[PDB]
Amino acid sequence: KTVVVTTILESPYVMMKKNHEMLEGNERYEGYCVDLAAEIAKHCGFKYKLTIVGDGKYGARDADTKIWNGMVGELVYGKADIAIAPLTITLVREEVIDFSKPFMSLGISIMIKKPIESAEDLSKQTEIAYGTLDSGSTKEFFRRSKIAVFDKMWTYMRSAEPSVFVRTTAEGVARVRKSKGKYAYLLESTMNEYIEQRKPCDTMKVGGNLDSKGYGIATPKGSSLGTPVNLAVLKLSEQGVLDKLKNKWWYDKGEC
Amino acid sequence: KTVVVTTILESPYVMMKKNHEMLEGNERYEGYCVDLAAEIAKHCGFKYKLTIVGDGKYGARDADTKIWNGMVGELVYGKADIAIAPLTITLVREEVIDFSKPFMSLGISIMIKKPIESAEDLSKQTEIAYGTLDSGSTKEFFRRSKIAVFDKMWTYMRSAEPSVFVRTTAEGVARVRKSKGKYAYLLESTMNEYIEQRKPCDTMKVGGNLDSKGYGIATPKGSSLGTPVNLAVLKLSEQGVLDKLKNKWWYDKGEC
Amino acid sequence: KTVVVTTILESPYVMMKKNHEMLEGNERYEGYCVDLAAEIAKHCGFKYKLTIVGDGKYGARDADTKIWNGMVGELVYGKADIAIAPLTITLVREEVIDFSKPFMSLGISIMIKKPIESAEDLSKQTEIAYGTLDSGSTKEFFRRSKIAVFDKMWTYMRSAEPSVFVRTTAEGVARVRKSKGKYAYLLESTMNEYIEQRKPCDTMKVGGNLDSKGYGIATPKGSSLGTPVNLAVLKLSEQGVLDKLKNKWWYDKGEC
Amino acid sequence: KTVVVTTILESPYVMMKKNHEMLEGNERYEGYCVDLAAEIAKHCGFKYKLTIVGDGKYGARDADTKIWNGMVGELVYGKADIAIAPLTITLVREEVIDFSKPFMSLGISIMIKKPIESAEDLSKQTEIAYGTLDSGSTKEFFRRSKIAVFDKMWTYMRSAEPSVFVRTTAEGVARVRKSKGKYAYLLESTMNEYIEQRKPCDTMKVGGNLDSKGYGIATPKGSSLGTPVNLAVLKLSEQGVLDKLKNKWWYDKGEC
Ligand SMILES: NS(=O)(=O)c1cc2c(cc1Cl)N[C@H]([C@H]1C[C@H]3C=C[C@@H]1C3)NS2(=O)=O
Ligand SMILES: NS(=O)(=O)c1cc2c(cc1Cl)N[C@H]([C@H]1C[C@H]3C=C[C@@H]1C3)NS2(=O)=O
Ligand SMILES: NS(=O)(=O)c1cc2c(cc1Cl)N[C@H]([C@H]1C[C@H]3C=C[C@@H]1C3)NS2(=O)=O
Ligand SMILES: NS(=O)(=O)c1cc2c(cc1Cl)N[C@H]([C@H]1C[C@H]3C=C[C@@H]1C3)NS2(=O)=O
Ligand SMILES: NCc1cc2[nH]c(=O)c(=O)[nH]c2cc1[N+](=O)[O-]
Ligand SMILES: NCc1cc2[nH]c(=O)c(=O)[nH]c2cc1[N+](=O)[O-]
Ligand SMILES: NCc1cc2[nH]c(=O)c(=O)[nH]c2cc1[N+](=O)[O-]
Ligand SMILES: NCc1cc2[nH]c(=O)c(=O)[nH]c2cc1[N+](=O)[O-]
Repeated sequence: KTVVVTTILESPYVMMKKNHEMLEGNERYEGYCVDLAAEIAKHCGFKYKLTIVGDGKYGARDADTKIWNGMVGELVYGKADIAIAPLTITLVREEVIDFSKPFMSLGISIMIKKPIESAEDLSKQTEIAYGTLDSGSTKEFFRRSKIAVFDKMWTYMRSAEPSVFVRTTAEGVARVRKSKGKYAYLLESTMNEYIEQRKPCDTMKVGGNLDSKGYGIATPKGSSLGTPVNLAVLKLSEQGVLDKLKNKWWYDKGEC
Repeated sequence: KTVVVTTILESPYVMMKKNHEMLEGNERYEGYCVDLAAEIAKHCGFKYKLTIVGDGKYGARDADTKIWNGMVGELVYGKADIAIAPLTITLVREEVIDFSKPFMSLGISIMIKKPIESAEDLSKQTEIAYGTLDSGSTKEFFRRSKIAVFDKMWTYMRSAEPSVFVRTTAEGVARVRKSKGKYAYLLESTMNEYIEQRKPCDTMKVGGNLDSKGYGIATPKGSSLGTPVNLAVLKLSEQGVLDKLKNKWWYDKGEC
Repeated sequence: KTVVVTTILESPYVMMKKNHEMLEGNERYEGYCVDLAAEIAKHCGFKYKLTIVGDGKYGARDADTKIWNGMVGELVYGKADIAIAPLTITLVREEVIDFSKPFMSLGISIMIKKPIESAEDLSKQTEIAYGTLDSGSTKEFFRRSKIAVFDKMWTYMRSAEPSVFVRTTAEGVARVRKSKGKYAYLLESTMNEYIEQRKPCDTMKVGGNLDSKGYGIATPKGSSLGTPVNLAVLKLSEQGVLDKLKNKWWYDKGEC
Repeated sequence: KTVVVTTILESPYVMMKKNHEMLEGNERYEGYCVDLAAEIAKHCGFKYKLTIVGDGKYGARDADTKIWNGMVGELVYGKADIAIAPLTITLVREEVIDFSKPFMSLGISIMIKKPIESAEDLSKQTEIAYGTLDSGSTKEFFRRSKIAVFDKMWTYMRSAEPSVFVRTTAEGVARVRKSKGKYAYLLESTMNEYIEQRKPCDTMKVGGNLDSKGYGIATPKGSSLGTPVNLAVLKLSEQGVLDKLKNKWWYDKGEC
């Protein structure tokens, strides 16, 4: 029985190769998660077939219908056997499915054009604007935060004219690059570093992470792959394979 | 039934109260892990009794008898029901006990007397010597590595007179303090920050983490507390409780 | 019996004389290898007839027919009795023919348009591009190299836009000439010095050799000419004749 | 039938271990040639016993008795099976024994205290004196050199007061370190680099090599180990093991 691996199209995790039209099968894709899936299969000795999620969403439960969609929905309704992709380990997902130990740590970071070196410095001043998405984990973190620094950051953002929120990460990066140093973007650190290593190389990551999260390999609740997959993730972390894969797809392939 | 919690005496995770001679029970202890245990017990609704591990070790399997010691030994052999301590999540430990999601992210960092802002800056020069614990996870990581930067650092460390390795982390920090800027110490980032926030505040942490590890809450294999404890950690992480506890015992109670 | 010598037309080893139409026999050719053949024949006391290999190839085994071409194919299949040419001593060739002690030492060197003093200086910066041939020993050496410096050069070469690889060495030197100090070429040290000593004298050899190879006199396996030719090569090396011939065709006849 | 591997006590090729008195067998020694012998044994799958030559000589034929001594003598009279040591491939030795392809290329270089960057610069001036061994291969090379520059250097050395010749390499190095930049030493490039990478690190190698030589593994005339040993040497050269071994015992263990 071939293991159905559900993934998502996100760079540099899973992306189509340049000559993907000629190729077929698992050779159509490449990226960090493709190598991770290959290593996981090698450790556990199974045959897998990569599949891009049709919905194109990471996974959430609709309020009115209580129906999961995306990768989490595919795992819940038995449409896939494993999800090797940057899926964030959250409470509701852990309630509905199984997560392995995180294979990549991340957090909320600050993006500026290549004056600010910390979140506290951003909160103190008012010349430089900053914002997040109109909805998502980062905005929810800022809205609910009880720490004084993040509380005043959220108070400024909620009371900023014009609105500092952006509809998509691409819009935020574009505003950062077009604001000539008068706007800052708050986003995941992994995406921050990835964009930092892209042309035209005009953005940079400043300061530490405002919080801590992780990407975990997801397995259906009650499946037999959970323990071997978790052990494989720990083994890959301990031999440093995950460090090498991160360096390859972020800095070795960087264009800066 | 009262849940027995095994723990180790390590500042600031668990510290003995100043007036503990006249105190009894769980009121004798304080620290980050004590507050974490209180939060976990409140979430899961059980009564617990904090106990300190007899041998004062985190846990390892001897190559001679295949016998676990420390908190891992207490967990596998039925002595304790749960371990709430800075216990690193490792493959050999995960094969014998259940680890929850990490509640603290850490890594290998550089400690110097308070330029050099990265490990490659240390590697390039040789005027400033750097060292590692005599026998531990960090020394194992430096010896067993694939990146030639860390391989070069390890090669310099083994072929160096006098030996840069130190018996204990206390001896390493003492050497850093007495070396007036000539010697650097490599250790866990959490302990690095804790020492940085301690008197006489002559040390500082530079650069980022070389690797990525985590501290997890451990339960015996097949225990009924594994699932509720894992969900509690995720709940406390997303509400900022773990962030608040980290600041309270690292910065709010600092002496610098 | 006249000894058939197989050679390859390559400056300055074997070059065709200016008035070669009016000449016939061995008087048609001149170069370092012609003088070496004269010395070897004088030492071993035999008459020889210089011939140019038909396909103009040094020698390689076909991956599909296991058939040797070039001068190695000439020697193996009984066509020629000895090869006196810049034939690199390799493991695959030594299994099928006999190599004398090397008469020329060489290696991989850096050619730039005339700062950088070595290979690590090239590897560190990215302002100046560098690339090897599309195939050959240099590409394989950079591929298999486990050294950090050479591995990072190989990483830069494989992932580079536009492609730094070159179809032919003539196009490589042309690209170096036209690049006005922006592109560097990696090739054999002997050819590097030879091109340096030719007009318009706009190139220079910098740094030192990266690897170590050698050119040897080749003889069919199990032949009576092996040991006398090896002894002749050693005697000429210890008498300075090989040094004298190297200077004559590289510097005494240079155009710079 | 174990293989007797004769060798010489020369650094960094073969030297006694720091705690060699406690140890016994092949673990008693260490060095570049020890690792080379280990790799050669691994390639050919034989068991070997390292022995230091009693005479402490590399090998030469007496003028009167015409009896070889040293390592060459041990090989000739059947007292050893292979010589894995820095033995120079010369004409008389190749007439008497078998040599493999060189595993290390060396030459004559200039040693100065840390004004001169080549041999012609040394020949042009007269402020800095230069000398070689009172009796050795370098003095013989200079005595019968037909090149003009080496001829005038030999003329200067022959008619020089006080005499510039030395009785031992250590004496030459000491004279270089004592004459405060007013004396130059001509010696093998490998030894030059070795001394350059040792305390107190006051000498350096300048310019290129004046000639070309090589170190070869020696095998008795007519033995069956010659071809496999030669193939092993070529294989080690092509994979880069010889480069790695040289870098380890010269630069990775250097004290400068
Ligand atoms: N992608 S990375 O180099 O930053 C990275 C990140 C992480 C790694 C390993 C690597 Cl290489 N392992 C840890 C795991 C190891 C054990 C401790 C925490 C989890 C269980 N998770 S992590 O902190 O998310
Ligand atoms: N700021 S910190 O070091 O105290 C810290 C570190 C970490 C936290 C929470 C905090 Cl507060 N939670 C994460 C967990 C949450 C979910 C995503 C990764 C694991 C599962 N692990 S972590 O990245 O090791
Ligand atoms: N100066 S050069 O490149 O023309 C050159 C190069 C070399 C020469 C002689 C000369 Cl003149 N002889 C040596 C040979 C001599 C003895 C020692 C190594 C081989 C056997 N090979 S070499 O190191 O490849
Ligand atoms: N860099 S080094 O001195 O350790 C070194 C020197 C030499 C090496 C390999 C190395 Cl790593 N191989 C060559 C050999 C390979 C083939 C060509 C010449 C001989 C046969 N001899 S060498 O030119 O004497
Ligand atoms: N791979 C980055 C990334 C990862 C995500 N993982 C999730 O589980 C999620 O719900 N949303 C995400 C958004 C992004 N994003 O577009 O920045
Ligand atoms: N930082 C607390 C700490 C926690 C540890 N947990 C472990 O599982 C371990 O094997 N070694 C540790 C060392 C330390 N230490 O003293 O730095
Ligand atoms: N004469 C130099 C030279 C010699 C070579 N000998 C070979 O056996 C070979 O396979 N390729 C070569 C390429 C070159 N070259 O053009 O750099
Ligand atoms: N450098 C090693 C070294 C190797 C040598 N090999 C020889 O075959 C030799 O006749 N004399 C040598 C002298 C030395 N030396 O002491 O410099």
